[PDB]
Amino acid sequence: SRRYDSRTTIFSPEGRLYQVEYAMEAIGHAGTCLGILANDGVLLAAERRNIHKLLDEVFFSEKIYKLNEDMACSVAGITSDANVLTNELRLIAQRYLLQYQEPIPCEQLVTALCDIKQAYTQFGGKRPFGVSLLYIGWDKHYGFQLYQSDPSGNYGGWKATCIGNNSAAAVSMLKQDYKEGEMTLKSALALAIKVLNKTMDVSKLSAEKVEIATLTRENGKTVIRVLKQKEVEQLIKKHEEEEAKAER
Amino acid sequence: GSSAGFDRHITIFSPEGRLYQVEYAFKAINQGGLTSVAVRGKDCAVIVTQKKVPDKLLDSSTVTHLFKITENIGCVMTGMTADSRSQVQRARYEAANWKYKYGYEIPVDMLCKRIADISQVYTQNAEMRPLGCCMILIGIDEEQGPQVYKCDPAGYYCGFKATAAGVKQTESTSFLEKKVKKKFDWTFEQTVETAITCLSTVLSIDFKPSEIEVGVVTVENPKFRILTEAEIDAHLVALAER
Amino acid sequence: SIMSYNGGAVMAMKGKNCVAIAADRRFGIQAQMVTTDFQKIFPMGDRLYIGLAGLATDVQTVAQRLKFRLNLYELKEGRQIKPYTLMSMVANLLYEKRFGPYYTEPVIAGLDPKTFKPFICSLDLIGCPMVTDDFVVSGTCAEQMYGMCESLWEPNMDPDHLFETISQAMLNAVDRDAVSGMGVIVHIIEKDKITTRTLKARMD
Amino acid sequence: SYDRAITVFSPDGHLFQVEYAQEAVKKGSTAVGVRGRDIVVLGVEKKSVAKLQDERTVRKICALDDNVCMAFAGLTADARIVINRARVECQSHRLTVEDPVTVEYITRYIASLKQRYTQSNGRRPFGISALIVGFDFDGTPRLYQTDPSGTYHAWKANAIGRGAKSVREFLEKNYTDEAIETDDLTIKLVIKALLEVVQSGGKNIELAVMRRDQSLKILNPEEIEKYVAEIEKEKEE
Amino acid sequence: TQNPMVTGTSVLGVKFEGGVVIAADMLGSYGSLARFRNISRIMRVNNSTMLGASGDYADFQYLKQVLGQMVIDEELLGDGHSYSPRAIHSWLTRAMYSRRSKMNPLWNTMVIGGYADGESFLGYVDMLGVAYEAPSLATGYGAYLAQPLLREVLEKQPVLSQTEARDLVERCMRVLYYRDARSYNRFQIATVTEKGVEIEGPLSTETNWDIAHMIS
Amino acid sequence: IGTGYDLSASTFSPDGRVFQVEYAMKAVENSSTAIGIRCKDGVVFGVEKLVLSKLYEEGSNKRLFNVDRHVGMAVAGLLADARSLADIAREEASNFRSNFGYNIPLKHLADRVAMYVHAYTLYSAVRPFGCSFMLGSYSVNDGAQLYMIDPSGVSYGYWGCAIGKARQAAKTEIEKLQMKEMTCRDIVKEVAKIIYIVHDEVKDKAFELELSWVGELTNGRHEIVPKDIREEAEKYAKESLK
Amino acid sequence: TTIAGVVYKDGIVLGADTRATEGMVVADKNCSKIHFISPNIYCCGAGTAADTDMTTQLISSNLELHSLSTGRLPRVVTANRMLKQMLFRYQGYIGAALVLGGVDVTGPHLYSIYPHGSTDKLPYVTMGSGSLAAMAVFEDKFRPDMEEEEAKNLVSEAIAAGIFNDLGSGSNIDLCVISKNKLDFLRPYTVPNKKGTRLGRYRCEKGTTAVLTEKITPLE
Amino acid sequence: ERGYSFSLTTFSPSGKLVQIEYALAAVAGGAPSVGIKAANGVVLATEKKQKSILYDERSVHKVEPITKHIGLVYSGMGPDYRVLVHRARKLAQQYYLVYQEPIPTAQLVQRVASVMQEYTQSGGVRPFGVSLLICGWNEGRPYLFQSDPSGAYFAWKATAMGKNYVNGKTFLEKRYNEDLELEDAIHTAILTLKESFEGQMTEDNIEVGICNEAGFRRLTPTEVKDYLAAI
Amino acid sequence: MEYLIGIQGPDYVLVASDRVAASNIVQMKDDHDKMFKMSEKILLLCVGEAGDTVQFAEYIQKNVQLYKMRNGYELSPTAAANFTRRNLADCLRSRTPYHVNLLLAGYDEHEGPALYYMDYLAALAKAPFAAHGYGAFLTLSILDRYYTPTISRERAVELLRKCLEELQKRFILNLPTFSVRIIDKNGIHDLDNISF
Ligand SMILES: [K+]
Repeated sequence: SRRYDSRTTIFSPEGRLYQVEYAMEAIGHAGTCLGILANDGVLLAAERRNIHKLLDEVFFSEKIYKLNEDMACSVAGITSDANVLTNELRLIAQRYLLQYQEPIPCEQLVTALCDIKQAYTQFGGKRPFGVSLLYIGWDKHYGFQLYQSDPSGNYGGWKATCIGNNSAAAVSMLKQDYKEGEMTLKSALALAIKVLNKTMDVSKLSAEKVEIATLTRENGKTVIRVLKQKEVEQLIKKHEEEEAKAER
Repeated sequence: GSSAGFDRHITIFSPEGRLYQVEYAFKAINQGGLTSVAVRGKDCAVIVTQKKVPDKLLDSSTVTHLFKITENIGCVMTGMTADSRSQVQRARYEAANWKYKYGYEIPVDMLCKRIADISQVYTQNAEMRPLGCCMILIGIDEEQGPQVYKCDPAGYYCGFKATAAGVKQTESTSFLEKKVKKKFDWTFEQTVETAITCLSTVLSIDFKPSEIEVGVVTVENPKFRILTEAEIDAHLVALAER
Repeated sequence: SIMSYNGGAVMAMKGKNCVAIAADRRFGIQAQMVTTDFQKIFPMGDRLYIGLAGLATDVQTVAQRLKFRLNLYELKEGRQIKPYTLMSMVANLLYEKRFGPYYTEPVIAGLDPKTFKPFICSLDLIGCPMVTDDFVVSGTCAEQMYGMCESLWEPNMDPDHLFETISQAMLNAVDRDAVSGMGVIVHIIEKDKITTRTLKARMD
Repeated sequence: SYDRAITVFSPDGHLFQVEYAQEAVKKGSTAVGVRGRDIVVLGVEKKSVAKLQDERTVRKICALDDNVCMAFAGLTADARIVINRARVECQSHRLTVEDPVTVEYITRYIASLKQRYTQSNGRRPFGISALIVGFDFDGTPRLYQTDPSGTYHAWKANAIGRGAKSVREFLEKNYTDEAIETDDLTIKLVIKALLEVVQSGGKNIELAVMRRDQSLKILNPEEIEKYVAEIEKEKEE
Repeated sequence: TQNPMVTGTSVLGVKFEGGVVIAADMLGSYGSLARFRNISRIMRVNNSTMLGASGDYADFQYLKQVLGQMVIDEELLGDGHSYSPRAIHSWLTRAMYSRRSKMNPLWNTMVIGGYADGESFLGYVDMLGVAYEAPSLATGYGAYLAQPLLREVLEKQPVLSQTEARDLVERCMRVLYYRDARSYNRFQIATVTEKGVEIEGPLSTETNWDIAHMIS
Repeated sequence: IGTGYDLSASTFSPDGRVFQVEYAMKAVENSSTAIGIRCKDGVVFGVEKLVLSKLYEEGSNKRLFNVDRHVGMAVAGLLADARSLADIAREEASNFRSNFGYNIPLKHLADRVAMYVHAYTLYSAVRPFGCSFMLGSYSVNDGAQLYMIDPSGVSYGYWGCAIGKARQAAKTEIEKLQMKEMTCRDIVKEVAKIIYIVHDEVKDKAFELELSWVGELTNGRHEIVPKDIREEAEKYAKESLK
Repeated sequence: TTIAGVVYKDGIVLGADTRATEGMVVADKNCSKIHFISPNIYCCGAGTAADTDMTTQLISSNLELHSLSTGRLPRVVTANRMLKQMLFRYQGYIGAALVLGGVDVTGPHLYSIYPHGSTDKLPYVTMGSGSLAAMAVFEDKFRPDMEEEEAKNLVSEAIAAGIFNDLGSGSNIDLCVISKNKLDFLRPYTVPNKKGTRLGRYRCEKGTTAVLTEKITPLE
Repeated sequence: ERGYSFSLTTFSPSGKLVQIEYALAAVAGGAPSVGIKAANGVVLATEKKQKSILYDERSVHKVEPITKHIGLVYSGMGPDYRVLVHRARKLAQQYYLVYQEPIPTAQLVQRVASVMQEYTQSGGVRPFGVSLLICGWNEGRPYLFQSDPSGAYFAWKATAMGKNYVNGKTFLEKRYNEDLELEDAIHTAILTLKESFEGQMTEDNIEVGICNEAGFRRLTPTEVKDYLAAI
Repeated sequence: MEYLIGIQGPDYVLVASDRVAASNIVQMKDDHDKMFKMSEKILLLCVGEAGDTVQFAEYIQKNVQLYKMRNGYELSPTAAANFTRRNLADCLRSRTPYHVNLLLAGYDEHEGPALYYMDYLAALAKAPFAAHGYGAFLTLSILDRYYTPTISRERAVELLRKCLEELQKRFILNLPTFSVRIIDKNGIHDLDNISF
């Protein structure tokens, strides 16, 4: 029925897709997730928005999703659409593994998921996936990578980016502070903690409110390890010492 | 009762979580102008409906709301007549398919749940309207005894000790509640007494036998039986003498 | 027959807190050796292996599809698969093609990733699991494998004797089979290590 | 399946969805293409100059085949879809017809795809305009564009996106037999066309070149800077 | 029907001056067994045409159902036009050809007889869709046994009266009962005229056995 | 009453009325009246078929269809939908005879066609039929049956019914009959009388009476009334109309 | 394969061997063939082992879902009807020969379901390769309304006759005693056969096998 | 017959799916439901305040078992709860047929959330108006989950949903700790229900279900009487 | 029956194939090329039933070239071999199976030389040397006798000529000319045809 149709997959008079833009506003109100590409690794740091102390947090992580042996992603936006997208990402990675018997290059997986999002903003009348993802990976072609995705199906290779609440301020700070090709894993972790300090202004950045996962290479095997509470506490305390030292 | 968008036209949520099309379907049940009363006892279930013949040219044998779902389950339908006949046809089909697939006769609660699931599908999708009719199924379960079940357009079903649906379901519900709270060990005679008494005291009619329909099931005779004019007249005379 | 096209030979054996899986390494076409290093045992976890024998193409297809399904399962559930669940997964995968079956009879040999209790099973080409406490064999010389295993297996063996028994069984079984052999590979899955070693077999 | 008619004729005979796709193209980054004697040059403006980005992943000039390459203005994701279908069609034509695709053939395929989306049920038109360049088998350079409406024409030089009219006027005033005499002159013509609209020189220019019997070459920033310096000396005099 | 189960034997038909007459015995044989001994194999399709069918009686029953329903719909329309015997023959030929093409033949060979517009119609159609018109038609073993007599009568005398045609059909069915293993003594005779379709039976044909004493 | 809730049969009004079905009924009450009366040995139909232009042939736009060898059908409303429903009823009777091997009871044909027309009172993708119709049959083992189906899809048996513009007047004059004791030869005469009474010669200038009965007189076959009997019935109706 | 079932005074005794074969060579010596259909219904399995396993699992899942929906103990007729309809649909290609038995609100019930969809309600049914011997023992000794122990001994004798007189059956006897109040899954009820004690010592000392290459892969 | 093929749930200009908000409003307007994860179990409690004595309390249940070790309770529209219960039973049976192992509670929650997501985006359908509390015991550990109408599932140690769900959550937050046994959890869940219950709460107007090593089971009215008397 | 052969050296893959295309007792072509260049460093030597071979080789070639154009980096010989195996195995049980016997030669910067063997059932096997056709029976014995892992390319050509001379001496079919190609880190190199 044309009367009840929401006309999701149509153009605006000024040539923009309202549904994609609205989903992007939704994402901009979502949890902050930033990733930094280092020389010896790549990390994802994500604000957890559900902090209520009656939560259990049984799983491996609440924001970081392991996509294959050599890749991981974060999410800003709607959680259920995130779940369907991450399942589709796992399916695509395993389909390449079955077809070619080698791990999928990161950009190919990003491109496939972005093509699906484009399909949802091109035809069918369905609302777009209000999920922006933040990929981290490694392949034998371009090494450590960090990728952003948008509901419109756009993607970009980033060396430091942030998606979610207070994303513009985090991007400005990253632009000021990121050192090209000279940032190690520990430097990237410190920068992530510093950026999350000025992004979670209201929450004061406890270690219970951030989820950090690093992707490094060890003995020819990729290891994706969620940072423990103890070592996130150590990172936060070190940043506090540095902030106090700045007063000196 | 807020409203935004097409929430009053298709089955989508109002800002308060209300589906207005379902409530309009309940109003459509009311639109039939008739009311039905069901009550179960120790070993029986009785459904009594209001039988109105607006025109003397109708064949009164063909104007009924008691429908025989299977050989052992009865049904009184209140609301839009075409929708009610669709729902009774569907109930017959589901019961027959249950017997074919599972080898034993469908329990009344199972049939009511299937019809309620179909109604839920109506109140979930946006292209079809809910049926503006209400079903009250009765039967004898092998273990649990007499069953009285009702399914409304919302997709809700529940078993009742005594229920009613139609233009005067609230007054009939209050009367049956007052009678139930006493718990005086209903028999078949007392069950038909209380059903007819509820219908008459709510409508203020004092029916002659041709203005109502009575359908009963019994533990002794699990067959669904639609009482004829003689039996209904006998029960009404029993009402009069008291 | 269709199973004798490319030969093949796999067995598994239980021990005390350790499990063994062995296979031949010959890939051939009805008479003609092509390679002497065919992989018939695949790693399905840290302490879980599956050994496919039968048609080489179906061996590879089943192994790769099972790795597909297992990787998706592990990612979704966040735990290493249990051997019994792996056996059920393989049974479902082989019964999906009940009327077009893959011509492989897998053997699964591993340890419980919480209890480290040894597990060995075998399945037919259409998905009939068979969990034994002593030994499971599959291949075109299954009769010789039965004979040697029955004459040799003793309960509650240490990894050394487990390796010795599975090695002697496989070697003397494949020596009496023309289309299976050309080297034997054995894995001894233990509590805290896997030791894979290659035997000195006849190459005729 | 969704079957609403997204693109329908409005009064006065306008297809509003196509016009809106063209408006989306107008807001895209400026892309310029020039056809020379023995070289074909494509250039795109980079408003996304942001320095925390991997330049490889936001390339707006893609090689459809060994002898065909294109640059787009408009939505990036629709451009990715059209590029992928164009590559698939190039390879299919090479299997079926044994020869490499001529530029006009893949241009016709892309235009037909865009037009089909203009007229088929339940999908919006591609909000991309293309610049399909390349060399034919006989060594004749070519340059086409495909607007969202599905019309394709051959151009000696053109611009799509924002500032298309300004760069088109510049090319009209500055495309002569002498301006494309050599490869460097064509490079400088495309860079000069972009400089009419880009905010700052060099850093906001992506420039790919294709010459006979050679694949597409992405000119590195140093080459762009040295060329821009050459235009600076030329403009001084 | 890839293989028949219960089969009807020869069905006859000869044109005459004023209509046609078709005769078929009342037997459905399961191979050698004479299982169903009083089944009618002649259909009155409408007031102007009739249909006698050899072969499978199940397929004949299905086709009888389809034709009867088609005639019922025709009558429902009530617009004067009605199916001629030629139209029934053509529809039957098309149906049987369609069924052979799908490799699911209707294992019947059928004789359509009719009388419309003062013209006598005798039509043939088999499981393979072979159709034609002749003054006399015989099916199965009737083609070898009965048809020679029909042809030798109709070649000398092209047009026969009702009584002559009936006598010739009776003689032919007597010969068939003599020399066909799948024949039955009881049979029906159906005639179309200006008056319509009339089915007479169960008729029995008289037999002579005086050569039994000769054989020794 | 509407303008926001009358756009689709898949929408309920705030008071539970499907306005599209009511508009279909509005359509059917703007058509010439067709009456049917049931007697001891059959049912006789009657139609005041208006002739819009005299260029038409006598018998154009018949409103007395013949849906099976023993079932008639009188229609009112949009004639395209009436013909479509006639074909649906014909197909239902044909399928019944093909599957179950005997003639469809009219009590079942009415139910099947009523459910078919009810299926069009639920969805926004279709519209309710703009025609209410009558079905009439007589079989020796089931007696004479007369049923009406309206756009909603309600089926009831009638001893006499009217559909069209002059439903009320036709029913008022039918009630004066004693059809339960009369025979077809007299019921046709009375049907002509009723049609000529309810017709208005000032608004709709000319009409031709179309009659048909099914009953014992016709061995269960539903046939158009013979020309001589129609002439006698019209003669009586004109003389009575004085 | 030998599977037997009997209706005794209070329920069902289902019996089965524990030998699975691939040709004339034994593959499993302790295979389980009395499958779990529901808490009150068990199915003995013959024919194609994969086919019977999968059909019993599918019907058990269907029946569990049905019981959850209805909130009642599953009925044996329901399992019979599902099994026979689904086997008929496959037109005998699912070679599941089954002996179905269970106790429900209507009492003990024993069914014999054949691959093509046929079902035979009988007081005692024997299926499998060694069905003839078990059926002979039944016809010789079965009497209606036996006690629990008598029926158990009868089914044990039937399965033993299947074991010792058929080459496709053996290696143990399993029983399942389904009654109104209790379920007994006896695995194994008897062990009429046992491999003899190995006389000689064939233990392979370490170093007997020659190793060409070696790789240790330490784990967590 | 063909249904609509366009999303009824779409992003508002504010950047928010208002249909999910209205479904959550329907959830917040339903009967209170509470869930408490004990150290050796988890309790699911909800009120069954029928609006007349005529309703048979044993006819319908709000705490429905899914497997032998998983149960769930809701707060919202009952018919949608029935649909999701049937779908969850189907998913559990499919998992059991595939893996021959009882479905992990987390996996079942994920699949139910996937169904909810489907109904959030699929054409011509409205989001479910129920939030579920899926309880289960597996891997030697109790579990408790909540799946909002959008299909987002949260692991919870104790939560309340329905009317006065914020006040019930504050109650639980004040009076929940790790070391609670199952009996303490049942007592605390009953108190949380009492915090918003209007009138005298009895055996038939609350429905309590537990799951432990023995599996999931609804508490019979006599057991609920015993627990209620303890207050 | 057609002939293929491959010899994997330390830094090359030498492949040879007969050039005879016979569709009767007569040879229709004497310069047939049964090697397909899938990429700058991959060769697919396809033999088998007619029609199937060219269609399957061109399908895999189209897909490998599409991967190169779509991604900017070529498929590794291992990845191309596994893709070919997946396609053949998927079509194994399809309505239109491909009856082709394959050799996939390639070079990779990291994996080094690679030679892959595929039968018509799609059974992949990496081998130091491989062959197809009835000539494999006569030539693989010589390959076993004389091949060493550190064989030079000139000695590899000599060994291949020994194999071809064995075919000319003790094989019934007349295969006079063989194509010879070597895949080194520089790409696919055409060597002179070995004729007789
Ligand atoms: K609706």
